[PDB]
Amino acid sequence: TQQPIVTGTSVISMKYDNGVIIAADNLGSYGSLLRFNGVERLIPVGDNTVVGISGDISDMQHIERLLKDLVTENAYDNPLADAEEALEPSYIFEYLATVMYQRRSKMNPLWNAIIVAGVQSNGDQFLRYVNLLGVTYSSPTLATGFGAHMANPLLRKVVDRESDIPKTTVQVAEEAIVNAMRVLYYRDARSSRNFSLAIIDKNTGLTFKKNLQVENMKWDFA
Amino acid sequence: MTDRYSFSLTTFSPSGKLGQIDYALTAVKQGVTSLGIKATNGVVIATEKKSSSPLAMSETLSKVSLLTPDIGAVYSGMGPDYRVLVDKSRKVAHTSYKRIYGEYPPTKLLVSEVAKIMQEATQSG
Amino acid sequence: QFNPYGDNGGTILGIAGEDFAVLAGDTRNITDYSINSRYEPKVFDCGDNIVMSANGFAADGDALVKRFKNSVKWYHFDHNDKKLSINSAARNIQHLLYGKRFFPYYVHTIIAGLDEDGKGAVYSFDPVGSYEREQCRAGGAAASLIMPFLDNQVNFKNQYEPGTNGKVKKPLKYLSVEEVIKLVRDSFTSATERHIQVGDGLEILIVTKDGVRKEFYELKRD
Amino acid sequence: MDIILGIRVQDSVILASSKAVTRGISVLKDSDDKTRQLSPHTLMSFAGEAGDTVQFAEYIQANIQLYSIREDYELSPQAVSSFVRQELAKSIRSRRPYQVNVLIGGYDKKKNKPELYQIDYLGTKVELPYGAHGYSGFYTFSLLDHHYRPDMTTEEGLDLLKLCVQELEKRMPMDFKGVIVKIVDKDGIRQVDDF
Amino acid sequence: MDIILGIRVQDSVILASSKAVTRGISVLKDSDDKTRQLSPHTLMSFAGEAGDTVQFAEYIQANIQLYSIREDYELSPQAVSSFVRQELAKSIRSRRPYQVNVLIGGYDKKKNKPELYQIDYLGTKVELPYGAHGYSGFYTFSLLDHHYRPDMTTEEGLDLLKLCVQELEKRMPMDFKGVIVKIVDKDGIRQVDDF
Amino acid sequence: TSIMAVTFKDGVILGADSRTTTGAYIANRVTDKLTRVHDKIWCCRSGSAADTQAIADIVQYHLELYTSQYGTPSTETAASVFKELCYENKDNLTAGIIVAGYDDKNKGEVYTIPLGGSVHKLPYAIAGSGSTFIYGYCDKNFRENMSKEETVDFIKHSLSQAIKWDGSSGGVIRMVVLTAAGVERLIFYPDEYEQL
Amino acid sequence: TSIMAVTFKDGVILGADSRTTTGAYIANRVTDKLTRVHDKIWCCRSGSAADTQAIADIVQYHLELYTSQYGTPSTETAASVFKELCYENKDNLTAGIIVAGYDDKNKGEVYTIPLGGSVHKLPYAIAGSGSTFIYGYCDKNFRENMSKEETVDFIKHSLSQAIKWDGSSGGVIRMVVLTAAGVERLIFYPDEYEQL
Amino acid sequence: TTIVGVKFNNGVVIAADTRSTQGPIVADKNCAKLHRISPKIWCAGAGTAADTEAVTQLIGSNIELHSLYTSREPRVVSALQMLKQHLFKYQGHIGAYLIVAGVDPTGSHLFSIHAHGSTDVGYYLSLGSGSLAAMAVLESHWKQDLTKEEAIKLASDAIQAGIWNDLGSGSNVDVCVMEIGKDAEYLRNYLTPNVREEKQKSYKFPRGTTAVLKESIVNICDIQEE
Amino acid sequence: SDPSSINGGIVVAMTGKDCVAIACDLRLGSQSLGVSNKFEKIFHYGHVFLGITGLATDVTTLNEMFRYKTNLYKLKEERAIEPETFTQLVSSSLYERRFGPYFVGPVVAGINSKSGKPFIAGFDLIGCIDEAKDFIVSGTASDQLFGMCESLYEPNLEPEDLFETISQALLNAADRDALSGWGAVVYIIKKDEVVKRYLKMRQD
Amino acid sequence: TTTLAFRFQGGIIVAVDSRATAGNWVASQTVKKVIEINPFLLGTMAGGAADCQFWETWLGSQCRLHELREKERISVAAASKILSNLVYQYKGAGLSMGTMICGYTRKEGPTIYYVDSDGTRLKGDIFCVGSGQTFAYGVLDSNYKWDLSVEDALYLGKRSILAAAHRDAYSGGSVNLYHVTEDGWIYHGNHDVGELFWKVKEEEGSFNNVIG
Ligand SMILES: [Mg+2]
Ligand SMILES: [Mg+2]
Ligand SMILES: [Mg+2]
Ligand SMILES: [Mg+2]
Ligand SMILES: [Mg+2]
Repeated sequence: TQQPIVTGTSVISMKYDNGVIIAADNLGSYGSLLRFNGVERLIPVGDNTVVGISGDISDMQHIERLLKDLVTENAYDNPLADAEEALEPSYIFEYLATVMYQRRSKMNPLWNAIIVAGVQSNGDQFLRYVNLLGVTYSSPTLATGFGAHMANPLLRKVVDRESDIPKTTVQVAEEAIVNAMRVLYYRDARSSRNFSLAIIDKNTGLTFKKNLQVENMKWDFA
Repeated sequence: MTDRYSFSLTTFSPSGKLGQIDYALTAVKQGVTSLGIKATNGVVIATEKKSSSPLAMSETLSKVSLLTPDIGAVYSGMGPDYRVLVDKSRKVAHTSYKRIYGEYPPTKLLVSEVAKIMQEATQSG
Repeated sequence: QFNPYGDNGGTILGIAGEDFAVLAGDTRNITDYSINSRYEPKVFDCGDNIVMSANGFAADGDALVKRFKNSVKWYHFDHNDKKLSINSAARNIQHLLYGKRFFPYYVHTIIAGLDEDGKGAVYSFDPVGSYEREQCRAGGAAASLIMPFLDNQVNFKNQYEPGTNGKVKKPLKYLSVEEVIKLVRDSFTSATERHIQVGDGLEILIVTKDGVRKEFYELKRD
Repeated sequence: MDIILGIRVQDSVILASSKAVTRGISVLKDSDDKTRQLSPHTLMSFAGEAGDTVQFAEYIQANIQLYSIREDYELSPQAVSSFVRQELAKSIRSRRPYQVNVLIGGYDKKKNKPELYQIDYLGTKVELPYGAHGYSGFYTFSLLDHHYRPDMTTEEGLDLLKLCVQELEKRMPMDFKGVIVKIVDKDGIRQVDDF
Repeated sequence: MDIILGIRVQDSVILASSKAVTRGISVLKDSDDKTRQLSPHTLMSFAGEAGDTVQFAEYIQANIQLYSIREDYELSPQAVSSFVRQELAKSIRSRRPYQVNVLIGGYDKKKNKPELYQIDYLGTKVELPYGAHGYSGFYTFSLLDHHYRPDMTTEEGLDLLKLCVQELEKRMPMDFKGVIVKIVDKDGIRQVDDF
Repeated sequence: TSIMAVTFKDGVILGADSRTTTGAYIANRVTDKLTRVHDKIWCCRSGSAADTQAIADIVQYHLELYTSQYGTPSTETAASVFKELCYENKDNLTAGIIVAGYDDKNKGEVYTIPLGGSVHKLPYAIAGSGSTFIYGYCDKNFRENMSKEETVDFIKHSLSQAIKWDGSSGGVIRMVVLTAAGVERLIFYPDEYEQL
Repeated sequence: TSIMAVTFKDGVILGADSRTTTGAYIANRVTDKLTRVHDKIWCCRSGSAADTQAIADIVQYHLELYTSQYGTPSTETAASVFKELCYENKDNLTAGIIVAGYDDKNKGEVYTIPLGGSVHKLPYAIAGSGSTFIYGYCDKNFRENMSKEETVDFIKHSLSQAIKWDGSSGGVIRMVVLTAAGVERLIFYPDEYEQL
Repeated sequence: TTIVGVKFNNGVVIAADTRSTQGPIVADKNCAKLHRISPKIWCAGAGTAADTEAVTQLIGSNIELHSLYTSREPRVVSALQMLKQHLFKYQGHIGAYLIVAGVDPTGSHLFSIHAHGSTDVGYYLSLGSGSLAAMAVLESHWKQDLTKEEAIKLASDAIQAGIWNDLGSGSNVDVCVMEIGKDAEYLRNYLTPNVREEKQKSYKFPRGTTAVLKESIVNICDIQEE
Repeated sequence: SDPSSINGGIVVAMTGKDCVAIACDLRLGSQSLGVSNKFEKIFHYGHVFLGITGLATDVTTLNEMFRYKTNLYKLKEERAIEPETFTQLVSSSLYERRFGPYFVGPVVAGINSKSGKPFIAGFDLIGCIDEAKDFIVSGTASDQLFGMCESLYEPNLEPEDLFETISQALLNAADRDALSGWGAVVYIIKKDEVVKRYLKMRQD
Repeated sequence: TTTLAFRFQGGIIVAVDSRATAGNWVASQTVKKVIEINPFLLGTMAGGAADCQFWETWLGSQCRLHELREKERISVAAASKILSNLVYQYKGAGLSMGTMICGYTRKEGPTIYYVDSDGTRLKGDIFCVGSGQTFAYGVLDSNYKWDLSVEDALYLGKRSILAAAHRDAYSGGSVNLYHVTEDGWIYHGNHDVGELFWKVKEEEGSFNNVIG
């Protein structure tokens, strides 16, 4: 049992016709002190997976090292490490989900909420959540912390059920994600203007966007 | 200070008369005429706006007053006494009825409450 | 202080017919006043014509189902591919649950299938492994809303034959699979109206001698 | 205090109340009478917190005696029980509530009927053929449910009461030092001096 | 459990132990024998937490019986009491201590003397002419202090014991359902079947 | 909350952020924390929003009744009324108020009333959760008898840093200028002050 | 405690106050909070004195054994060893450590390890109870590639303000300069920095 | 509960969902959360339902008497001042969280008020368990100079976000539009997107199914003549 | 310890075509101990019916209080109180004890004598009115009653059909609650006749 | 819950109710509170359902191993002590158990041991355990004789559970009866309390307080 010290806020994500999008801001809070302003909370694994992490940053850095070690280990005595026997999003998630549940079962959790976003070998979209309790679930849109309360309602207006996914383009999905990040900046006291966004597409691969900013803000009416 | 008049100012005379009530009725007699007529589908109340001066704006002096949305009142006698009774009648319609039953009082019961206030000014100290 | 438990809501229902059994559950997953997923499967085909659901804390639920599925696999390895009978599965699940008697799986487990005479069977478990064969059992959030209705409409409790005035009970005539499914759907429709954690979708698994079949129905999403 | 029982038979009400008074470690008395006569045909037994029991009982007694003198009339058992209930219902929301449970056994001279009322410290009143307070009912009600008849004589009521006390003496951990038994009927109130 | 008494007279040790076993609300048994024979001339009575009492007593019994067989010799009462004390002194600093208080009544065949040892759950041992555990001493010791003589016969010891039990039955709130009485002397251990 | 008041050559200026939080949720991102109790006597509020609004309303009432009887009150008098309420009800209040005003006789004055209900007359004052992060900056950069433009820059830069580090502070920077010329309201948006 | 480390053109400088308190009593007014773990790798300690001393001694041991086998360790390696101890024993430690070092390949580097045991590489870092009061000042005044004299002035002015407002900080300002030229110790007394 | 308030061109609109709950159980599926303080001053309440109703009716009552005394139509700032001073006095023990909106001779107004007595001003506000879902919609689509039709659309969309995403909210959308120089129009069940589907079975019993011990006529009439 | 579940019991009310029904169990207990099987929880003042669940001393007190108040109402108004008016009186009376409340769950049922319209209403312990068109439930088996009513109820049932529906709702709900049962009563209410029926049920 | 067991001339009668509750909520009316340890031994369920089920099935396994090893039926004394020694090992950990281990052997005759989760092991003639135990004791104590017939003893056990089911809110559903002989136990059916109550009321004349 511990308490989180340096923390990261919401991670938000959704599925679209050809893949998945995931986003998270670049802040590491120390209570109400906005201490660290250049923290990357989206961690890519290969060219098919991005793991987004909120909560305790020290535990995030530990998980980041586990994933780095996972890639090294998979390459050992594996001639098809960059082909048929490369790490899948589903492999990476199941490993993390195992670790999270084991750690909570020893009463020593990794104090995080994690979203694994990626595209499988057969082109299928992968999007699944796991947290400090080992609780897992999937949905066309997924979000952690404040994002769950404010981003999901907006993202669900675009993709409300499974049949909406093929009707949703990457432009519409990214637009919805970017708008949600603006809304979170308005209303979450532990958020920042600077964020990262990652698109994993079955055709164009992994696009990782750094140093994005919330723009087109309204205040005037004050 | 303190109100040291804790005794009745209206009392029975040897003949059984309550002087102050009789004299109050005399003040009413001097007052401007007001009337009321009940029809099958309504009631009308009316009075004269006896303007004290032509420079006075008699529209600002309301002799006919709304007590509830379905109850109105008019008077004859002392105007200021009427005005404060209207304030008390409006309030008692809420405190002793609307805040209890969630509806405005029936005419006879509001009348009863106003009557009780007037009775008490005839016996209280 | 770290709380190793959580409540993911959900409501499940098992009914044993004459030569069939159904295990149904809603597809909504929640924490507090938020929806995690509108479709997160809760009832699982575990092989050997056995269906299972462990409702309550979803992390413990997933862990138990996973360990039971594994137990079926190893039963085949160790005992010459012998079919695991529903009574044997039930006793096995008791030991899985009681193994964590002093740090329990926070779930209410129900399994369904056919016994060795081909008759419909439902077993019900408490969190620490006490179990019983039952004809009718609802579990989870809206169990208290559903069970009285089932007592009345399946077992004909408090119903007497007209004209006799309480002297002759309404006879307990056997229900078809179509009749049971009607009662399941009406149970969940009513539970959806009056319980905030019940909704989104209803998934029913039907077990006969021919195997396991699935049926899905929409529920109100508010 | 501890055990108080009541049973309404054909023509009378019988109240049985334990004799022990225990102050923690020692039994200070073994002949305590946990009852007060409210009027010639109305008896009230009581149990609860020390001091408050007798204080409440004597307060009720004084009030009913005052009514009797003012009106030159004995209130019905129903009327007395309603007065008592209101006093306890008033008490439960007071600064310091009376922690007192009572049984009221009375013979209504107008209706020519015995009546037994059970009232707890919250002001929860019920009219019963037989009643108790505390754990007394847990041991005795299964016997009363079996044997009780509305047309029982006073002697049969006393015999059923003896069976109840015997079961209490067998299975109860505490020694309540027996019971004082009193009968309320058309002729008034009397004590059974051998039980 | 509840009351255990002991008295050492001229030529014997007498142990008196209550018969009641109470599990909270109900008295489950009224004939329980709260004693174990450790050797032909050594008896141990016991009281404390449920389960641990019998578990401890039978454990001690097994150990003394083992010693008796190995050496073909009966340990002196003093030696047995020292063994028991050490076990309880060891127990009090354990993960979960034995919550058991004992009296050991034995006749030393070498010295031709009766001996009574009182040991509580902490491992506090004292040799006494008479002893008790719990609240039993509070009611009985003033009587024993007055009447006790070291040259009393067994019959006089039993009479003084009856007076002690009578005082317990009068002033104790709990019904302990009487006592089983056993005598330890040169001929061994026997039970007084009418008390 | 980040609030401050600064005296300068021509009078006094009050400054504040506009963020009101319930835990980590921003309940209002455009709050007005600069409150008028008299024509040229204003205050900055911190602590319980309910308490500080209640106090300010009572003060405004007191100074309105004072004015009807005795004419325009001094800034010291206003601070005294604030103090009386804060000190006497210290057990039931969580309020940190800065009082700022302009007289013609006394010119610009600033009084700070912290939690306990004590009064401290200062050349400038800072308060609220965000103020902790700018004690160093404000002490190094404050000068007496600054110009209007300098004081606006000092407050804008100071609250900019307070907003940057304090999660409980943010939104727009509001300012109210109190001089002989009258009362001027100023507002500065994030795109302006974040690039400072 | 007020501690900081700042990278500059020629390397890195560590700074610290010298006050150690037990409640309101100053147990030591001349404490040395700048600790050597290797020739040109030093650290600033904050939190439990027992914990941070224990950690530093273990790190010094680890880097001494590293050097005997593999040659001079990098500043990143030293920070990693600190982190490993802080992260794995987070339940039983109260330690906030800033690690600063000079390589010839990497030049001046600063790593901060807050309570949780996370690592953050920064151009400069501030920590300790007194650091809260100089977030605004340091953010406004820090520039990259400053000269030695400028960096000394930046640290001297920063810790001066931290000492001024924080009761838990005080005494002398100590500094350790890490460059290619070697290791230089500096000390600045109250009569010097209080008049800044 | 989800409640919102939105300012527009010539007035203000407020809306609310219609679900009231006891823990996880839905007590009433078509609750009325829009209350009238005066003809053209309306408010919506979240928190303790009895408190929101009681504090509305008390201030509404006193507002009516004040209107009669002063011969003037009630003002929103009067309702606001009376509400906050009442709530502050009870130190949050009256669990009323309200959005107050209305028109009066001064213009159109929109305020929020919390249980401890603090108040706010805004062009758009949301309260209740679904306030974060509602505010997400408001922050995404609100603009200056909204028309009446645009404001009604935005308000109901914000309530819908609460209905679908917040478990504490559900059923229907109620709306009230207060425009300057017009009667306030209360639109009860403005949207109805949650009608229950027809059941698979009728559960009407055969007559005589229930066992009965005794029957008797209950005298509800007064004591009779003769 | 929880005052609303010391004594146990349930009340349910339903509307039908030109009729209303209100029903209750007969149990009074002291937690696990059953004390009385004749504790009726439905009362009437003229043609207005009031069911009350919860702490039994408050049930009795409130009945006496509303008898008191409706008697004075009648003397002054010269007419019997209506269900709509009485509902407001119950709410007013409960809220006056806001910070020391009666631990009860009242239910009002009746037909307006002038309009003929069927009326039901429910309250929490502090006076908040639930005016449902279909049904109102209250007591220690309210969850069970919600489940029964939601599936069994349909609008515009005839008086004798409504009796079966409400009876089966009560009975089966009570049989899933330890603290409810021990007998039951059902009132069928029409504009100028009311029938009272005691039901046969299991006595455990 | 209400469970009882008593010794008599013809062996042992075991009678239990069928109700399980979670707070006020009646979870089940069809619970099996008699555990069939083997064809000769019975145990009763009270306290923790799982603890009783699990460890008394386990006891059956230990009894089976004993008779395989020793080629002889295990005594009730030995069987009960295996259980009591086991739960004593767990003392403090939070097991909840109150059970009667019932059997009839050659050397012992009909024997009942009350075994309990704090380590208690008591031999006795009549035991009654559960929330409704006091009600059942009343009927038992006033009607019990050693020389009861098997028919009358079975009824007494049935009637005593009914008494508890009526008064105790947490007892009811149905009554399960068993008769333990030297050649094994014999099941004597499931009896719905609802139907049983009215039947007993009419035939016996009892429960005059209740209208039927
Ligand atoms: Mg919803
Ligand atoms: Mg330490
Ligand atoms: Mg200092
Ligand atoms: Mg029941
Ligand atoms: Mg029962």
